[PDB]
Amino acid sequence: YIDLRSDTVTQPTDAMRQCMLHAEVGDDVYGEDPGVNALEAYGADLLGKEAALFVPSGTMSNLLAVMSHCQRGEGAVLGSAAHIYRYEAQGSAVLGSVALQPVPMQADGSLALADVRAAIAPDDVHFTPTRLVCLENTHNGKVLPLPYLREMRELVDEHGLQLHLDGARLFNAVVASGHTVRELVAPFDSVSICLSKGLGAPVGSLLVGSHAFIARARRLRKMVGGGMRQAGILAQAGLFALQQHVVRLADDHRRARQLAEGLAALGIRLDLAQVQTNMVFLQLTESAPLLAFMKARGILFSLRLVTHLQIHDDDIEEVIDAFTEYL
Amino acid sequence: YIDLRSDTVTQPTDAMRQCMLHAEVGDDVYGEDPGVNALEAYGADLLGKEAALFVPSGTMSNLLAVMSHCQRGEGAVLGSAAHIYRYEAQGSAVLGSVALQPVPMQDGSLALADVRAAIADDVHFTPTRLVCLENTHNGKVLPLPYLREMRELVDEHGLQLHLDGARLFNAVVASGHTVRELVAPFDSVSICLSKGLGAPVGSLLVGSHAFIARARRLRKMVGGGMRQAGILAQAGLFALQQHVVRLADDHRRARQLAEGLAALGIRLDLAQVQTNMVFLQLTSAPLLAFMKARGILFSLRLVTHLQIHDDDIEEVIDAFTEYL
Amino acid sequence: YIDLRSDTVTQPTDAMRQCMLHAEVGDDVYGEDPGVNALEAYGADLLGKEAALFVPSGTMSNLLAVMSHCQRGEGAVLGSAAHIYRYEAQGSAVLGSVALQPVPMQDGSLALADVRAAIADDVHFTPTRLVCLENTHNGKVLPLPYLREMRELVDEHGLQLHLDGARLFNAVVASGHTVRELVAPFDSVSICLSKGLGAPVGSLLVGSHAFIARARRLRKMVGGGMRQAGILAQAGLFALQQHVVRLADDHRRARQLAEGLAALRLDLAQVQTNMVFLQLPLLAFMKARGILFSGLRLVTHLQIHDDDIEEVIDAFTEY
Amino acid sequence: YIDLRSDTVTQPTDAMRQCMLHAEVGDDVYGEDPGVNALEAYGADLLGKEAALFVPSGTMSNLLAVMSHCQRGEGAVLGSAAHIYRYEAQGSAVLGSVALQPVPMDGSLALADVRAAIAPDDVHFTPTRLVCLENTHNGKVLPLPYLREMRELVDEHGLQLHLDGARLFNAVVASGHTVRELVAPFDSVSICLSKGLGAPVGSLLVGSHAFIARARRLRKMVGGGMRQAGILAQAGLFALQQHVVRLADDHRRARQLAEGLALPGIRLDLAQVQTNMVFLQLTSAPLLAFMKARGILFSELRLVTHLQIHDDDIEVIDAFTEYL
Ligand SMILES: Cc1ncc(COP(=O)(O)O)c(CNCC(=O)O)c1O
Ligand SMILES: Cc1ncc(COP(=O)(O)O)c(CNCC(=O)O)c1O
Ligand SMILES: Cc1ncc(COP(=O)(O)O)c(CNCC(=O)O)c1O
Ligand SMILES: Cc1ncc(COP(=O)(O)O)c(CNCC(=O)O)c1O
Repeated sequence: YIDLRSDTVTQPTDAMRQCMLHAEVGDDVYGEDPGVNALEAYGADLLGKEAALFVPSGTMSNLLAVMSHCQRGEGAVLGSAAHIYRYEAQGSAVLGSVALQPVPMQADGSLALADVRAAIAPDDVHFTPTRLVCLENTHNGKVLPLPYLREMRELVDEHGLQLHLDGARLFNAVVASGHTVRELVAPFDSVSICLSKGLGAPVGSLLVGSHAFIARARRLRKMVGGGMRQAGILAQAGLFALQQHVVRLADDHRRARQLAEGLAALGIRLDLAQVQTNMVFLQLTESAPLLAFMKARGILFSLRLVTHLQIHDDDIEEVIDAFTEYL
Repeated sequence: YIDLRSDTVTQPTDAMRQCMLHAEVGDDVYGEDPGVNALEAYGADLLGKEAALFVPSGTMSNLLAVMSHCQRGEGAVLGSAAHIYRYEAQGSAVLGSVALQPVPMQDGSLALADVRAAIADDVHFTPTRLVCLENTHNGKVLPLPYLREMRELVDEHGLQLHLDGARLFNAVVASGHTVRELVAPFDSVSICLSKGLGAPVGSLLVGSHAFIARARRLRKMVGGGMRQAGILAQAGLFALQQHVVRLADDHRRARQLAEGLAALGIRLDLAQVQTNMVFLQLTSAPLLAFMKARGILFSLRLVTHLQIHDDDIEEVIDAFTEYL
Repeated sequence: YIDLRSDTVTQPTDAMRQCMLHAEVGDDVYGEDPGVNALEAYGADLLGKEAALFVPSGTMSNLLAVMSHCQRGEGAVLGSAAHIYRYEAQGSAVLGSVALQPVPMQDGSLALADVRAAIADDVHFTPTRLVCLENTHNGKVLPLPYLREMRELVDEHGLQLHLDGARLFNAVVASGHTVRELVAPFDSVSICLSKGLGAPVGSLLVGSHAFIARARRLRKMVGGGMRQAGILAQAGLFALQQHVVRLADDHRRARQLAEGLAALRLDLAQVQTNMVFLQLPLLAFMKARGILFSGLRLVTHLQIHDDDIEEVIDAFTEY
Repeated sequence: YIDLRSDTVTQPTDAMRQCMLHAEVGDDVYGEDPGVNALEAYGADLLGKEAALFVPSGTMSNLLAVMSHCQRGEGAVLGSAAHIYRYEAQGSAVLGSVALQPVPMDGSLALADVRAAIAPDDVHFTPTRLVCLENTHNGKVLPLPYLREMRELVDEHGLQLHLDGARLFNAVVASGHTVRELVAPFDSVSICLSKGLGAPVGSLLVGSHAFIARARRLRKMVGGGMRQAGILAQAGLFALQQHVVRLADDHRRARQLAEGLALPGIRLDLAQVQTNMVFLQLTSAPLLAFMKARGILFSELRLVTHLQIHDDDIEVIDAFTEYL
């Protein structure tokens, strides 16, 4: 199968599996797993933050993030199109008792400053004390503009709130824009980075932040069930992914460009200008028969096509010709 | 003071105090308060619903309403400008583990496309279970044709419909439709007694037997289980029987207030004044501080009620005329 | 009907109803109700505390109390048989996300050893913030020397101390110690006005300024923010000024009921205030006879007279 | 180090690592990972249940189970000494809004107390929905006759029954009774893989189709929804068919350690020593410091035997003899 459904489907490489073979493990509950400790220390330093926490998913990474910034009743301003609001079953509100404050989100993950400013609650009993603003980079494969970020920071400083980044595909934004992680992450108090997407690690994510923030997140990790034992196997794989699989993301972007240009040339509607990273969003002028046709020819997606490690140049051409055949 | 801040400032009349004086009481926890039992029975009959529940406030009425429709993680669709969403500390979510799903609110109506795009069956999504509307949203009446279409939408997916009817009776007299005609499309209705109707304390959550049985259980948990609430309930009853028709006066006072202020550096639309609210713009802090000194109180918004008279409407008109 | 189910059945006296007729009211949401302000000012001052907050029930008062002490995941240690844990549907846990830590109950006291062992710094545990005590508990009086011990325990571990004084004044009149004395070791106190005191509705939560301010905020979220509650509040103020010393009669009448039945299984040492617990269908016989209670438990109050007490003894001796 | 702190310190064996190297994977969200699918189908079939769910820890397994049985305001009666109540930061209550109802806890919960704990139909109380047992509890085996009596009680009240079987396989090999025999009276069972069995990560929640479906939905909400988890799942599958029978050696070595330690100044009864745990009293802090210096680790004092504890390790006796 040529799988263009998501970049999560990425499988561990032989070099990754060999690193997992020789991965020294310990009990993480006692803080005695050398693999997880090395990953957390590396991740924290890589992003220029104090501490880091290793969790089984990006959902937990975000869930614990919003909960460590917001006590019960406290507010978290985020986009209605953001993964934390719509694709995480509103975990932070249901489980953590936090007040989720959705706000319109643009094609890039930018939330209008006037929308966020009006969402910040005045000190009054009818309202919820807003404490945090959430952002997402990348958002639908789009790169969050850096000058905008610096303005949201000044907005957040004006009200003394906090800033969390859902950076599930942060490194895609890094390699596409030409700005480094340290620069993309500096305006944020905390960031979630997914290892189990483009980077190609089998399981996991990192939550990075200040010593106090992480300490509260770690305590909640135990409560939600994220406290594992010998997770050094998974941690090393993530550590491998973070230092060996970053630069080759340019290929995913390259192949996504090639796929986008090959399909835009055809009864198809897609904006080539929206193709910034490893995602191609397209339309027909419908959908069910297209998917059945493509599945029968060993090709998989769901108007969204996502390139990754397992996808090659010949896969790109095979899918382009399948669309061309569909005519 | 001429108090146009809100209709919640309404004071009990001497006739209402009289009914509160001779109110027969019992222990509501045992279900033995005759004043409470009568209000709830009358409330359920008035709206053509199976059962009703007396509560300390409209916040609790709504708190109990959505929690009784939605269990842990289940979703409720409401307006971003709805009182349940922005003026109730998201209690439904914080205390009740309910997923609040705000959609744009225009008029007070929610676009049918916006509601059904918000309705969700998969692991990433919250299962939607309820839709919330607010009749008399900022003094504006919800159209009955819109209610007719909303019911059919929630019937498709087997969802429930709740009415935040804090000022339902303002809508009833102004639109010229019967109470039952406005509440028929709703499974549950929450009506306030402590606003225009003039009762000192409380609200009524109305719905099915089982729904109210759930709300009643939750009322004890949040701490709304009162004892001899008959004195409050009889007041609410007195209001519901004798203070509904005269709301037509509050509308007229607002109408005379709007037309009287529109004739001046004043920005206000007269098509917004449908009931007892007057929304206004200056073409703000020194404005009300000046009015403070003239014994006139408000906060862009001016609301009429029983304690507001014709001479009070003329005085506030005059004060603005001297101000500009 | 002679109603000995609870002191919650107490009705307003004509004097109280009169004070309600003339009660001055405003909007409590803006803090403009002079009736609720006056009761809050009086209640705070009476117990020697910075502030007070008026709520529609004893359940709300306790709910807000623990939620103001303990945030999500924080612990509150209390008695197994305590009202906050046993009879309030675990609202503070379900709605408030606090960890309730029930400890065995001895007079209604908690063994200091049990409370010490209940205090959690580790990720498997919930960080304790509060201990809860109840006075009176099932009518018995909580010993004053034990209170000072608890405060010393609380000061050692940096915790807070809450009193469920739903029947605090029953303890005050029976023990011979002042309100200030029984309340001084507590950071916060709930007082019910709708029991022995005879007010129709509501309780009062008292504590520090910052505490009440947190409770006032949570009051709005739970739906306890009323409008013209001064009529209810003045009724409570009346009860708190007029109905305290006469509780000694309820105690006396409970004492005389207990002696009339203990002669006829009943422990006379447990009859300390206005409650009588006994043992041996019977309820069906009494209901027809014109007498109501629950079970096991008979509770005297404002509306119960000497003739009532004598009549229920006669109904018991016949059965 | 000789690590007798817990059986959680168990390291993967070379064979287990080899099994993890050639383990086939897929995306678990799409249900396409053959490793976890094989583990879950095998786990469900091993215990005679309909379905199973793979999770990052025993804590999450228990957390989702209580939440899948109990909704908001619903009660679950468990042991005060039980892990779900004592050592899981009351996650079920804090996050899941369920009423934890601890009861005095061989690990059994006295029927009379469980009966007294079940709440009657009233607004003051939380409708009880679940009772939780634990086997093994502190190395002690739950008596099978008592289990059949507990099932009688839960059928009587129409409740669910969950097992925290973190060390269930210790019970099966020590009692002679098979897994299905110990698990049959339970609606849901939670087995750990990262303890005695020696897998690096995870547990299985097993139950009915509908139950596990609900647990799967909640798993996503709490963050247990992994991607390529087949590598962990295969190691769990390996341990489940390769490391069960050898748990007898863990019991044998625990027996020998207890026999050798129960020396003057040491107090312990061997009647409690039934599986892989040894609880022992000195007639404490200075002992830990001394043992650590001699390369022995443990945490009244509990000692736990497991996979990488050898016969000549059970040296610990000599150290105990030298110290006292
Ligand atoms: C922006 C973003 N944030 C958080 C998550 C959550 O990660 P987990 O699935 O590991 O919990 C995802 C997964 N997105 C699913 C997809 O693109 O197919 C995501 O795209
Ligand atoms: C539409 C609406 N719904 C619910 C409530 C809640 O009622 P309580 O205040 O009794 O909780 C209000 C209060 N009205 C506030 C105002 O407009 O001034 C309201 O206006
Ligand atoms: C010690 C104690 N605490 C709190 C409450 C709760 O008060 P409300 O009912 O006003 O919420 C009660 C009432 N329980 C005794 C009875 O009802 O007979 C009580 O006895
Ligand atoms: C009976 C029991 N149940 C559940 C758990 C939780 O498992 P996780 O740690 O995988 O969440 C433990 C671990 N108890 C710690 C110990 O005995 O060392 C346990 O002993």
